[PDB]
Amino acid sequence: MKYIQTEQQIEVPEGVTVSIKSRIVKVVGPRGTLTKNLKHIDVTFTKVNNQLIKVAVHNGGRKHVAALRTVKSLVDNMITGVTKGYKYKMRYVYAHFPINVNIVEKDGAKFIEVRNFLGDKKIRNVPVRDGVTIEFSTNVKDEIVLSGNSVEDVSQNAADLQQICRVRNKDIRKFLDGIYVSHKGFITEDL
Amino acid sequence: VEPVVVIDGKGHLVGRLASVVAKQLLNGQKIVVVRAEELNISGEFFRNKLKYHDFLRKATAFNKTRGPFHFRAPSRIFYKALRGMVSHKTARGKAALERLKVFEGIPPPYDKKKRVVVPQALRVLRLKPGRKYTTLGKLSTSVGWKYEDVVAKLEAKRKVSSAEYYAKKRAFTKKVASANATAAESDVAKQLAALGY
Amino acid sequence: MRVRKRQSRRTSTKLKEGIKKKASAHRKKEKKMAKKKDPGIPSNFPYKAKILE
Amino acid sequence: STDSIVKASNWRLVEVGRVVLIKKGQSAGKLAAIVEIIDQKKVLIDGPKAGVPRQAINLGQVVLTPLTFALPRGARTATVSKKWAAAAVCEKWAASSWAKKIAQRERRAALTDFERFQVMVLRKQKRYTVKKALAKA
Amino acid sequence: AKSLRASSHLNAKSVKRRGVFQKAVDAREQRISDKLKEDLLKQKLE
Amino acid sequence: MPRSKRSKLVTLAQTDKKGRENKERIFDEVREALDTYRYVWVLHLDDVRTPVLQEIRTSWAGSKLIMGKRKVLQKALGEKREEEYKENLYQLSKLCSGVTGLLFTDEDVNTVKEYFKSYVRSDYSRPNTKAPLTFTIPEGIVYSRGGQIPAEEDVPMIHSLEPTMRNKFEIPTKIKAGKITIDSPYLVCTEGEKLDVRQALILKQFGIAASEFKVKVSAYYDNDSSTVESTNIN
Amino acid sequence: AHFKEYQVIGRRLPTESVPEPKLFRMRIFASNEVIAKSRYWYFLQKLHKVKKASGEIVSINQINEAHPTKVKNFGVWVRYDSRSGTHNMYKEIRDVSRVAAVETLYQDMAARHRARFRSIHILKVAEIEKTADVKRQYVKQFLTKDLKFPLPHRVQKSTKTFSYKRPSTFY
RNA sequence: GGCCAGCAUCAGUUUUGGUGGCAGGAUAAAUCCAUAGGAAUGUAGCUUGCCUCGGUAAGUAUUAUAGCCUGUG
RNA sequence: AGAACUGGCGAUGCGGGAUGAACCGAACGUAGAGUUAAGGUGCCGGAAUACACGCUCAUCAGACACCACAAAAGGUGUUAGUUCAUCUAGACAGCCGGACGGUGGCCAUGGAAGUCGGAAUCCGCUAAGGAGUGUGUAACAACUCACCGGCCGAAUGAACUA
RNA sequence: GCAGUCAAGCGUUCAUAGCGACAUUGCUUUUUGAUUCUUCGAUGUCGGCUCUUCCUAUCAUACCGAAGCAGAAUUCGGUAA
RNA sequence: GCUCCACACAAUAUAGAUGGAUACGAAUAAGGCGUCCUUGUGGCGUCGCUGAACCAUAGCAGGCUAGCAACGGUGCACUUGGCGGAAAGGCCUUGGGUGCUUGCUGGCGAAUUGCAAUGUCAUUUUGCGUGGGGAUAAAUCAUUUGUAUACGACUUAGA
Repeated sequence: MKYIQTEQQIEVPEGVTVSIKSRIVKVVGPRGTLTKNLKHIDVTFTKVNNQLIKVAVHNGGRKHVAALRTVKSLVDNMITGVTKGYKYKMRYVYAHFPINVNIVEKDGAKFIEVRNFLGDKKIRNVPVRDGVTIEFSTNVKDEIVLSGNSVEDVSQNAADLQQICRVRNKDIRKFLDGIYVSHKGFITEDL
Repeated sequence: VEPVVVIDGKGHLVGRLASVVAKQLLNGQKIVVVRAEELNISGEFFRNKLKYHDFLRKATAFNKTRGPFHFRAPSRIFYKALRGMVSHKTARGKAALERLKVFEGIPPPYDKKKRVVVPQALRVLRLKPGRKYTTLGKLSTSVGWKYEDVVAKLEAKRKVSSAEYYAKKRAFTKKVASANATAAESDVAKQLAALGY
Repeated sequence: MRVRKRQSRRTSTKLKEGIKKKASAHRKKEKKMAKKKDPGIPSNFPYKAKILE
Repeated sequence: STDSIVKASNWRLVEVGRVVLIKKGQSAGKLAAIVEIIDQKKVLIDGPKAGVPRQAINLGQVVLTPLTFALPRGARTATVSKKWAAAAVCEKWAASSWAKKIAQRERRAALTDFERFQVMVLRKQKRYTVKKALAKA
Repeated sequence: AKSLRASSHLNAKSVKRRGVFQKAVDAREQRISDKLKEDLLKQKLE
Repeated sequence: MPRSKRSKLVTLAQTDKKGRENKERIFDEVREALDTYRYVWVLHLDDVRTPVLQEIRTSWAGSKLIMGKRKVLQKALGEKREEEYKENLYQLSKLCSGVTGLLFTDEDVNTVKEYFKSYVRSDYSRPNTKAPLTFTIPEGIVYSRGGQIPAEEDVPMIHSLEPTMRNKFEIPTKIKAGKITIDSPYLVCTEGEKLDVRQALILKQFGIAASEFKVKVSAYYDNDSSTVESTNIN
Repeated sequence: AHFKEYQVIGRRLPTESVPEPKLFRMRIFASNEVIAKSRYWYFLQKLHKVKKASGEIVSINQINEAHPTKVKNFGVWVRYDSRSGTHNMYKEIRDVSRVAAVETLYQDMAARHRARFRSIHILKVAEIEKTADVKRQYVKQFLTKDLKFPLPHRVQKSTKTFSYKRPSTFY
């Protein structure tokens, strides 16, 4: 109904800092820093007491309110990542041919590597995204633990990892082999 | 008002700037568009791609060579938007078209010349905020244009040269403003203030 | 990718006159076939009680 | 520093008691207070010190001047004129560079051709000293 | 049959190119530059 | 929401909401118990097994336990002193914070608190409670009891619940062909830690019921004294 | 141009054996007194068997707003005879005067329902004398204390075909 | 003695401004002036928890250290 | 399709619908000034990229004869309305617990315990709890839902019309 | 196709005055893959040699989902000329 | 004979001067300028709300002269160096020389075009003739070899 105004609170942890001049945003914290390009979304941040921020969308439609709510969600996600981080995990399994996933430094990009998937001779490679740091789970057989400050990078990396190993021309019910996500918890665990 | 008007192509809608330049040419005023690659178009880029692709499919059957042309350059594409707004088949249209000029970027000597913009053609003023819009250069690259990589380098070089020139102009204008302010409160200045100058 | 032909939007004068004749025929048919509670007070009106008296 | 910079979104929000300069119509060029809003596209302007009759007006026919002064909502024209005389907002508007440029262009429109010749003479005289000051520093 | 433009075969060829397929062209260009420098010295000597 | 609203569930269970009339019935019943019985009580029981509640109801034929929504019992007792059904009755409503649990009775006031002090029953971990005991799952094949009892009497866990072990319980269970198994002896919880809800769900799936339960009481009205008393026991 | 409220009166051409026929009155909104009398006859034909030949206009007068300057909420009964049969409708409007409220109502009807002025009917109009009698949220949002909203997209007009200043949206 | 135009005022057709006196409305309604009352999107004062030591939030307070509406003349 | 009457053409120019047997306008000597219709006022094309209020993102909308055959509805694409219900003795959604006992109800039998097969579907206590809405075992178990209770809080849900 | 039944809706009493979407009952040559060794007046021409071009309502090639797809092989559906 | 610099008169017309096409970039739910520090998505002040702006505009279509205040402003031919390749052909700049300077104050000519007739003031090109500079070739027809061909055409050879 073209609401006169709409806004949503954005709690700021005391250690976080988030300068905003243009619609472009930046965040800093003990775990590092992050940035985002929100110029397209057309929203106005407003600081109050350095412990909170109130994005606002005057005379917006319902779609604009949905854009403001997703903006607040992306900001809260960036804050949780710069404060708590994220620690994705992905178990992998095989029926007859053991998997041989291993990191490699090809071309300097720190390419991920996989071998002997379902007996295939092909060596698939899933390049690591910037920021996220691959590391095999300790004392946990057949597992890998992706982690990164941003949910987007680690999530896209896990998506590409589960997709690169997709089965083809075979019934899924019998062939359970393939990488799969196991957990999406924070790096702290327990804090 | 001036012998020529170097309108800037950045930020302008294709149809509005085309319709305004088509009338300005009929009045006999000269115009030379620049930075056509930056020209914007309403709607999301896929809509403009589907529209340009429909024009590309059409052609004469028995001899495609004599069929309609589909220029890929952004300047030629903007010219096609204006070519239909004028009666080019008439000699008056052939005369009005000669005054028109369009080029990607700001080739010299136009780079040193002053440039203007048409507020009615500006995307920022007519388009509603938050709406999607297509860039003419991206559509040109999608339709097979193969010079966007080249134009960007010359554009960055011209921007750096113009930035250094503006830095020198600011260093001069600061001293000019100081030389004007030191003359302030002079009785001639008081008379000019009483006269509105 | 490969755009397909779009239907013409042209008025098609022949089709215009034919649609006009079909409309006149449908109107004649609807006229020939023609031979064969108040809403109350709307809700949310501030002064519904005043109208009752 | 722990401060979270935010700069600045300093919108000229519409509000009761806002002064605004009409740009067209019989009331053009005259300030009027916004006694009360009517909707997103209308406001109850009131400019009794300027002599404009009170009437509703679309927001697109008028511009929001930065100056503001207190006004109770729904105030009668007498109280509005009293608050205008107390705030002396007209002096703040005349002090504003916008009103100064407006009066400057208005005086320029009325200039006599002999006044234009005197303006050209005084401008050349000022330009002589302004150019003599140049290069000497 | 896979198309000549098919992305899969092109990616496989791009992966194969990194090894001997590039090393052979590298050694060939090196030998060609060496023969060119030798032909230049043979002309400059006289 | 004119459009794009979430669809409501269309389940066709025979049951239907009792409506406000059931609340009015419980209100009239609480008023009848207030005007009939002399003593009144406000028990606090955040959770209780239904059979245990029936066993508490059958402990005496001389008393009644009119459970209901806390707001309904509060309005029956009077949200304020002006609204009280009986003198000083409003004070009894103020003390309640939790589930109640009202227990009108003609029995002597001492016997009720004594029976409450004596009553005690086993209960689940009830999260946000300190862990009753520390235990670890066997490193070998998992069993339906989780290894809390000797494996010779224990039976392997059914495969159908295995995916919940990986998703809800977070345990790194590995479903070996014949039986579910874990490569390492995962610990369910350390002693004295505040349980996570997933840990309580794990203890419930394993059947552990080490935690005890006993309904507490905070105060009792006395119609003869026309004043509430703040006696309490746990 | 602007709508003008009017009142109409009639007595159905008094005849023998019926001295002083009972008077009737109906407020009407119309651009001119002729259209107001036409709508009055059209309403009398529906609510009575009488006809314009059978009656006459006992009086006609404009009804100016008692306090045109004052802001006022205005609920309005409405019914439009399309596409289906007529049905009751209601809408709130914040307008300085009843005539401007009727004009905004006619515009909103022609927009959101494509109703023509011939189909629209104004069974009743009344001010909302007190706060919280308003129901729909779109009027309630303007009632908030010390309300203030911006106009971020101030697209200034430019009479010149060209503008060397590259105008900004400020605000 | 011929060809082309300007100027001043005139006859008909006609277009666009300035400006003055009148008739009509509820003898316009407003605004404004005095008054009898009402309320909050509660004005001053007072009261309650807070605290960067004084503004918040809710009760009172219908004009008080702002004001609004209704009817009357 | 078969009859009557009113009209254009035939014999008809002119302006507009890009043109057209029918559409709208319209009383055809040669010209000037002036005022108009249909139809338009971004360019071709003479005229405002006028004013004020509402809806539209369409992966070829729309400017279409569209008050006509496809046209009955389907869209969790939008906006405004009508009706029926709940509510600070707590509205929707959100997270946790209960979801009881004759009972493993009566008929098929290597086995159906609510959920492989048939006819009923109550009492007992509750705030509530269904001889059971679904997932799953050989059965059980277990998970879960209809409804209640535990925590924040206030407007929320359904059917139709435009 | 013919005859019939309930009604989500419509319509002055009101569906039972009348209609009515989506469904449904009885027939068109046999319930034991038995038969089906029926093929029944096109009054008018359609069909073929070289060869260009266009469409999807896609046989195949290319990419995908489902199907008792363990494999192979196969069916449908989406894009794709 | 040809080509470059000017001037002497012509013809040729202009898609149409009758002061100046006055140069940062990006965004428009943001910015230009000045200042300051802790140099940053920093603090403060200032400004738009249009170019209705800035320079220049006085002298016979812009004369002949006398001085005053400063060593500025500016046309012309030289002259030092640098930058510009997207269609650069353009810009900045050092040193004097030579004119004007309405920055300021004075001495004369304007007439008769008769009450206006755009009342002629710009270049695109071309020729002759002047006076100051610079050097003295190609293609085709024809014959002829073929890497080619219907003829045309293509590729080579011959002082």
